[PDB]
Amino acid sequence: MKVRASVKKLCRNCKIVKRDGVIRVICSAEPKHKQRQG
Amino acid sequence: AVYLCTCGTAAAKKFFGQTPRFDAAWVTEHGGVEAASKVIYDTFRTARLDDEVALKRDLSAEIHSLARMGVNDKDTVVLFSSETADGQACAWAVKRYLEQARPGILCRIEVVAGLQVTDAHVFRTAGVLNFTKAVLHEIDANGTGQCVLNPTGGFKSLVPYTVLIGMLRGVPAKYIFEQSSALIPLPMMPVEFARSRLEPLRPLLERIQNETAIPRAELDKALREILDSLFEDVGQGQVSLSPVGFLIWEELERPTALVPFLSRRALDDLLKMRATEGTAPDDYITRVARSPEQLAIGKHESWSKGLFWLKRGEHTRDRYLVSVEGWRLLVWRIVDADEYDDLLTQNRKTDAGARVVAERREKYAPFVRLELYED
Amino acid sequence: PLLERIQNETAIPRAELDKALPSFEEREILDSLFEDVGQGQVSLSPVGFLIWEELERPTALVPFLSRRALDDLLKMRATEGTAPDDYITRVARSPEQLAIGKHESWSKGLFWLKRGEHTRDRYLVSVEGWRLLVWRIVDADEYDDLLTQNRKTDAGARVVAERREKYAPFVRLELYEDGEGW
Amino acid sequence: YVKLQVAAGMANPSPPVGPALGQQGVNIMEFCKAFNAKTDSIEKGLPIPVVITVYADRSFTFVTKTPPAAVLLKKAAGIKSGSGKPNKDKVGKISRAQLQEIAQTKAADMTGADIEAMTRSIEGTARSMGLVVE
Amino acid sequence: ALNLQDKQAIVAEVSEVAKGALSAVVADSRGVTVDKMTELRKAGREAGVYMRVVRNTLLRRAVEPFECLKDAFVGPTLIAYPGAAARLFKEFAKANFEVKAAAFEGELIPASQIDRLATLP
RNA sequence: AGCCAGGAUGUUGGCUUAGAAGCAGCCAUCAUUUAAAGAAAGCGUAAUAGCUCACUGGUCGAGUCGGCCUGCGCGGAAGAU
RNA sequence: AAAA
Ligand SMILES: [Mg+2]
Ligand SMILES: [Zn+2]
Repeated sequence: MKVRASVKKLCRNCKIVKRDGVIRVICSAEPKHKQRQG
Repeated sequence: AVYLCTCGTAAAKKFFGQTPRFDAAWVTEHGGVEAASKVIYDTFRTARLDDEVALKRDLSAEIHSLARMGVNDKDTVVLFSSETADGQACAWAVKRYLEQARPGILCRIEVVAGLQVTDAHVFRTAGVLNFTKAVLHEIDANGTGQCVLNPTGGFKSLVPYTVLIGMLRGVPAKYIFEQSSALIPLPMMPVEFARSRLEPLRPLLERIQNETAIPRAELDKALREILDSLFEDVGQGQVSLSPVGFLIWEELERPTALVPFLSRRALDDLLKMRATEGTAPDDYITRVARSPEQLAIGKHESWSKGLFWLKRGEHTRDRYLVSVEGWRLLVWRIVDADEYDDLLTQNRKTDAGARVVAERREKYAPFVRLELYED
Repeated sequence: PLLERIQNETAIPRAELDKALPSFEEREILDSLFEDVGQGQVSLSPVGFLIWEELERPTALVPFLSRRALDDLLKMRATEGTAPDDYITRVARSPEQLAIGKHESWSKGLFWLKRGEHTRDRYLVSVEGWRLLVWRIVDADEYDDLLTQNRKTDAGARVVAERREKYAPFVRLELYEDGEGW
Repeated sequence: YVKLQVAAGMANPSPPVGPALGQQGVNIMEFCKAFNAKTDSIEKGLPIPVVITVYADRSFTFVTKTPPAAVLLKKAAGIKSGSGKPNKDKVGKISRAQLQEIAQTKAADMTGADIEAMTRSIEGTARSMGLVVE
Repeated sequence: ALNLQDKQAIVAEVSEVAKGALSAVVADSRGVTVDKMTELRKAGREAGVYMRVVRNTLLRRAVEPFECLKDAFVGPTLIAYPGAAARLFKEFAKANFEVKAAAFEGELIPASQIDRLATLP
């Protein structure tokens, strides 16, 4: 998991979700694309 | 793929040490080659192909190696069985087990005539030659890019002439010891036939290639016992090429790479064109020389005594006068258009190539190889 | 040319090797001999070193001829026959023989080789890298004059001054005179 | 189930066709002889496209087609290779009848409902290779 | 996709064809590849059978003496525009795709009873 | 939006290349049957093959899409008694 | 399959 200040959609299957006040990116096709804003 | 498996009588291993040892008599007594196949096939009819212990104890060498090479349904296996009865009995046993364990396979047996090891004069003359024909037939009927020589079964004397075929043609060879468990792709050192030794024989084979027969005595008078195997007696007082001979004839016929050379007149002319044209001509000649396809394309008007012109392309400042000797690409002249035009202007009237070769020693020779250390 | 470089210089760039083999089949057949050594280079694999050390005689220096030497060698063929060719190759083969021949040394790394007393030919050679460059080939009479000029003024610098105008490029000492092909 | 453009009669067991059929399992020399016997009538030196149909029993049948339009356009213009930069470099010239001649033979492999429609496909084929129509 | 003008163009053209035709057959064409449709396209042109695929909403607008044929449009729809069209469809459908309805004499023809038009000389 | 189906032909466009077949690189990017189907957006193959998207036809039965201007908040945010 |  990447922890960056700027989180973005890396491909077409990335999704932006907010969970417990944190913007997260979850990708169904690529585990390298999972990132969390912090 | 195709597996050209040499077949050896390791299948009938179960009759080891029992009173009638597994010899051509033993096959004979039990009924014959076909009848004995069933007896041999019975002893290992049950063992699998995925079971390691049966591969190393309970199966022949062909079955163990083939199962290791990854024999599948869409395959074709050839068994070069020996001429002896005990050899052929096992061949008909391996095939039945292979066609059983992998249904949908195509195994066919070639009986290499005169492959016995109890006589010398026959084996030197009819064994290896017939075996050389049979292998070279299958490779040429399936392409070099699809055959896998399997020199593990059979005698230890065929193996030199299986691998040597693989080196020349290109097919690999794979071997596996009984107690080992790793397939070994044997090294393939790049080899070929000695051109220097074989060059004087070129006119000799030329007769045979045309008239398809030569009287034996004239062959002997024309021509060092190694050269004997190159020739097979047809039998009516003539001699024609043995299967080894056809390899040599094709080797002495295939085009090869060429190393450029420059006559003393070309070296004076190349330099004065280098200043105006960079180092373009140096690469072109080397590029053309080391590529037979490029050479055959560029042949402009062909002159006598084997001379033929080359040119870089349309509207270029150089056209070469080259000819071939051995593996060398002799370069005679390197001229621009106007000199080129006048030469062809002259050649319209009379012969031209005769006048150039006439003064070979005084003006052109010696030819110096094209390696330069400009600095 | 490439193998001789690889034997002396440890490795060559692959791009140089690729240019040498245009045909795809040639590279496929000769793939085993070469081996990648790193930094975009290739070197002879131990299989290759066996073949090369079998089809090629050992050497220490590869002879080369300047243009002026080439004419000098050709004109002397009527007197000394092929002796200059053999003496050059022998000198280039064995450094021990090359050390014996040095008699007078000029500037910029040029020295004169004389095969000994009672002989007529004499050579003006220098060693660059692993190549034995040959600049001139003179007789007994001219050799004295070339020593007189160097005696007064620098003559080694005069020759190297005219390097790109009379001497280079250096061809390699491989000739072909008789009509015969292997 | 493979599609090839083997030569007119030069059906060697060579790498151009050799390894292709091997993965299926059909006899290489069997197909080579069968293909040549029917393509002898074909004009010399043509990459006539043939679609191979292999079965489970390691048997095969094949159907031959008309020569490709690009091949027909190359011989019509009297050339050997197309333009390196089509629509930038022009490397030939063919009349509309030459378009009709090529369309008619390829009509056995076309899909248009008229000679004009079949020609326009050949016309589009000609532009894509740099061969202008003259 | 399609604007009102382009849909209006479709409605008029199929209305003109439906006006100048004699018989209509409605068929299903879901699950059949383009190559088999290509064969039908050549067959339809050889027998002079107009053939097209249009939206059911657009089809029902234009088709209003085929109103009895404007009663089953739910699912994929194909339409062709005497006789020998139902004959062509039955042979292909049996050998490959199905038929839904046929139009003739300004009357509906049920799917089971298209044997009449498939046999008429 | 989801769900069902199609997603083709000239043709393997030409050049290059051992191979370059939509998908290493360059140029062009037309045409046909078309409800619709890029001389192909992505994956894949040694190259083919195979998968998906663009595009369109069905099922469904009220809204839906992205930009702009603006108020207040969110993360970026770790220190020593 | 270290004299098939
Ligand atoms: Mg803030
Ligand atoms: Zn992603």
